[PDB]
Amino acid sequence: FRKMAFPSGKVEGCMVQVTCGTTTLNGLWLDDVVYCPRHVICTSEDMLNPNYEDLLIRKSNHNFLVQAGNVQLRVIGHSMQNCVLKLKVDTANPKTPKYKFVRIQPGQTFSVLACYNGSPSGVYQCAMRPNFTIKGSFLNGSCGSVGFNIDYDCVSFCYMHHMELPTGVHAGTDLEGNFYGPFVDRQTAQAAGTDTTITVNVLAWLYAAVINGDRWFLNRFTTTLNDFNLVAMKYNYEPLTQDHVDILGPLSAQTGIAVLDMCASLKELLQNGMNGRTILGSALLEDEFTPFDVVRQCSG
Amino acid sequence: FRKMAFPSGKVEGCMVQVTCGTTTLNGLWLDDVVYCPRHVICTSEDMLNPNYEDLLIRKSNHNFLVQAGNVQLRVIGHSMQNCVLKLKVDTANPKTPKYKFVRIQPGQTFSVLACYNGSPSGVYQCAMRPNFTIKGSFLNGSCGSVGFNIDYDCVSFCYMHHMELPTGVHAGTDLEGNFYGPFVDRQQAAGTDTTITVNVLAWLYAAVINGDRWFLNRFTTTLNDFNLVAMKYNYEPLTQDHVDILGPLSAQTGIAVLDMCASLKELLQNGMNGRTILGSALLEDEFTPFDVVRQCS
Ligand SMILES: *[C@@H](O)[C@H](C[C@@H]1CCNC1=O)NC(=O)[C@H](CC(C)C)NC(=O)OC[C@@H]1CCC(=O)N1Cc1ccccc1
Repeated sequence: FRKMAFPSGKVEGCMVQVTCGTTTLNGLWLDDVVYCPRHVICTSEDMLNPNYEDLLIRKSNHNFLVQAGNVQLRVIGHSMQNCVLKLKVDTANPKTPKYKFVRIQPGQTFSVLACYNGSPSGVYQCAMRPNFTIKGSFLNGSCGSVGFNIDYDCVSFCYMHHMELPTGVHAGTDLEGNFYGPFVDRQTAQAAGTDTTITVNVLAWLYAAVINGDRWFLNRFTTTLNDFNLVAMKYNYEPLTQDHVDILGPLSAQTGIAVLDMCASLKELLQNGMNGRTILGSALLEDEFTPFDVVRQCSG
Repeated sequence: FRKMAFPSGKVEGCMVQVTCGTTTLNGLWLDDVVYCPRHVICTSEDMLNPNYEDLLIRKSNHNFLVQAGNVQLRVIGHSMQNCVLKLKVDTANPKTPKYKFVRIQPGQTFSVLACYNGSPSGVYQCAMRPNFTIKGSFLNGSCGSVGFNIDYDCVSFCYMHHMELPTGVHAGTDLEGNFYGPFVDRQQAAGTDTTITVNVLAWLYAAVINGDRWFLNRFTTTLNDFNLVAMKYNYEPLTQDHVDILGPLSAQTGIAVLDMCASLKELLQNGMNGRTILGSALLEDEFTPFDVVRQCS
């Protein structure tokens, strides 16, 4: 069972390079607007306490170099929305997909297209952590890389990349420029709040392992929802809600394992460990597959 | 470290569907040729022990329905190369990238663009196991999905999907239609699998690059002595090509390949002794030397 990203071609056709001064990162070109992180306008010194409105009013359209492949796009206007800059260009992107901007919830997954100098480099699946970080793979120059889901022909953009934290996890914004989490686009070492494990996702994954013939971790027992949730919170697992239980129905039907029966299996794993065994290849309980993800991939 | 696929857009621009009767699978459209698994020409009854040569003689161009989306592509010629069908079409694919056809070695990784009815569903990284199988996520209708790597702007196609083995792993061919491994497109067991030594060594190099180097020792080994030990632990023997592709990581860390082999040999013989490497007690074997350099840089 495989962590699978959405096909990235519709997003690749939107990625451009944005340069201001000696800073280069990526931008997302939709119709005649390029979206990018606003910290592109900051210098070494600005970045410790950047007064962005004051820094932006001092910029001219020609201070922004936007390049799509070999071609330069002419910036004819700019504006700032929260932590994103919106560069109006004189050319429409003919590869603009059907799209929307969404703000995702913790526990939801999305695909990241990691880009450098406006060129796509890799694609992988991430989850919005309960503490609003993401465990990404982002190096210098990756800012402006985006995260997205696809439904039919519509790209739902949910993430734009801005920073890496001292622990090696990542933080960013939605496409309205609002950060996920308590982070700020200044050049400071920032810690996240305590992370927790996405319980509804671990349960989806356990069901996926059953669907794939792996059942060593099952047991004959059950648990109530509240008693499960007491043990969950003790182990820094998120509470499981009745909506989560409802969401897991399809995987429950399929396998004929009641949700609360799988909860009792997970409780045993938290208390007893895996004893060196592995599940779906992993020595660790995996929490970045949603129920939808498991079903979407057991469906086609 | 994450499994990271290559961006799939250049390959999405080449996917089509190929139907013969009611059997639809995926094909790859490059210039004026569509490549797909030859078993598209088989009914269920032929799938037992098909006579592909006979089946292909009974076929004509007008029996093949090739479609990009719902747009038919006219077939003007057909031929068989090993286990792939090549359909000449009357239109050169305007989205053809720079490409080549490569046959990869066990241990090498590649991106799979899983497709159904010519439409991409997902992309993910696979490693060719030493027993010439991959652990895919392939369902009915996935055949003809391809595996690839991208270098600069050149797509190297290395895999086309054909079948699922009893144990739930996957087998297929290169783009010249030669199966990886001893498999045939009929109605077979994968050889017992082994650990991909060259990738474990890449993973130890990765750990060193990140400052996790407790396992380095003061000794070395010959390649023969290491290979003989490794096989007792169900690890693949190293080839000269493996030594060579570890060269960049050896040079980045200053740790000779054979010195790293001696460190690995000690881990195998003594175990981890309760310690971890890059946070795990398990040694990862699905990241190549190129994967490591690509994520550390
Ligand atoms: C895109 O411009 C980059 C992307 C990051 C670079 C390395 N990996 C990334 O994901 N974004 C930035 O560099 C951020 C810019 C500010 C928001 C203005 N800054 C940033 O990511 O800082 C990262 C460094 C490295 C690790 C860390 O903890 N850190 C913060 C820091 C800052 C100052 C002193 C000490 C630590």
